[PDB]
Amino acid sequence: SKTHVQLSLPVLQVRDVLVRGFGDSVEEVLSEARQHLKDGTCGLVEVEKGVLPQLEQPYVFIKRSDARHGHVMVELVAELEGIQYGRSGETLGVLVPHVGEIPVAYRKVLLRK
Repeated sequence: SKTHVQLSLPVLQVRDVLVRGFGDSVEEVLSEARQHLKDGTCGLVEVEKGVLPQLEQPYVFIKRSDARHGHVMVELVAELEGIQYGRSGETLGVLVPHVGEIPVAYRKVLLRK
């Protein structure tokens, strides 16, 4: 019922990811990402060169939403064909479904719902 929720997200290496995106439209990927976040079945891939071309568009990014418990404040921004829906701060990673892959870290976030 809150505007923000504390979550700990598993950080996945891109080559381990089994389900490489959330859906087929900007609205769908945002909707599905929010549902997986709520259900604790959302992973995070940190963006490096070569990562994004190995995932499926539209992308869902988590981006830093301000500057000021390790739960960095973030919001969701989708991208399709180089157009972004939402404007925010720096990217912490790209969200993907988590289906039991072994992570390399956990990232604590305070997610704006």
